[PDB]
Amino acid sequence: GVYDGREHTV
Amino acid sequence: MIQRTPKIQVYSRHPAENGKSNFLNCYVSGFHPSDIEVDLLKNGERIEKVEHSDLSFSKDWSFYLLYYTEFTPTEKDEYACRVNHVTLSQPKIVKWDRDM
Amino acid sequence: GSHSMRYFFTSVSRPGRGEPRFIAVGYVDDTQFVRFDSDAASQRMEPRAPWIEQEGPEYWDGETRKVKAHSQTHRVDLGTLRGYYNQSEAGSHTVQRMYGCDVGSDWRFLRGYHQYAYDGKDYIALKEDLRSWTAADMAAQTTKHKWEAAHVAEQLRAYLEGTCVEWLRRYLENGKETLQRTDAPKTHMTHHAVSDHEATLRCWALSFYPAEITLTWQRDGEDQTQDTELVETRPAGDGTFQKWAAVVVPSGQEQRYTCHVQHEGLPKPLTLRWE
Repeated sequence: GVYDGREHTV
Repeated sequence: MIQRTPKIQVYSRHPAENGKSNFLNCYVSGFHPSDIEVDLLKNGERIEKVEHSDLSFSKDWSFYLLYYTEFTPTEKDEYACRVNHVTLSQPKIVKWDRDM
Repeated sequence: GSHSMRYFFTSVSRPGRGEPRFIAVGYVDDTQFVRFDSDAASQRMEPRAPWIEQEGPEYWDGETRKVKAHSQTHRVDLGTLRGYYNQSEAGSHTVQRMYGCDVGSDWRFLRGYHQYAYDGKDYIALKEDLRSWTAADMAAQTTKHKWEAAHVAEQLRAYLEGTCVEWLRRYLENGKETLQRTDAPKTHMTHHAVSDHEATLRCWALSFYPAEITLTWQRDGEDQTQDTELVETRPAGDGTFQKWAAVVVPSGQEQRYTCHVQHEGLPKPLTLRWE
């Protein structure tokens, strides 16, 4: 399963 | 930007036997950027039902793909892979040699 | 006895029209098990291995939601990075991201990793401890500072040391028949004359899994790299891999030469000799 937390942009 | 030309291997899944079903592979690797055109050829013509793997990449960030089709080799037929990429002036054709 | 779960993401901008092309693939070891392609009609994460088809609709719904969110992050990043690098809106650019976790033979967390590239070059990566970042250039220092402020490492570490390992252990069990089986190479040697006085010996390793392998020629017991040739390890197409190594020798002296094969599926390395 893929990362399941909050997404963060560069 | 960084541009890397594809490495190409053309080979069968199993030892070639005339008149026996097999799989023809064209493995392209080491290239960047990802856009690439790959065809498998039979006596110079594009084979229709060629499939390919999903785009992935290596430790150096270069991409790799496998293109393949079922085929039945014979003595008279010749096979090849034809690749085009931004790093090539014209399509690069690599002949299938059964011994390698 | 260690195993890994890894995800690979590639986004490529399309400056002439529309949003980036986005491809995601997941692997356990050298086995692909899932994919997402923005160019496909389903717009869903899709199975690529039989053992993951055991998962029910809630799995596919959640993976789809999360992977589409990853795609949006990359879309934003491509726009941001164009500005960081003062680039034109006319070219196509690429973001790549890989992350994953390993378990050891004890089935416990071993290591985690998270790497990001822009235009095929290192951009930013988690350090080995999963608590700090390696920025490759001054652009990436912006990202590092932004991520440090938002405690991004801790969030990633939570997944890599937790959920990531739990998924891997589930997959390993569900897919045990293949994911935890090694396929030792099927090896053989060929011989053919290249003149009346020389011959080529070619050592083949076929149908092996995982991909890591070593093929080495020796002459009278010591490593021979001169007068040898090889191919890079390549996929057979059925989930296994292939490789060969060859040496040219004087005809009649074949028996001096040995091909040594090391692979994790072999309890001891194999030594092959011609007739």
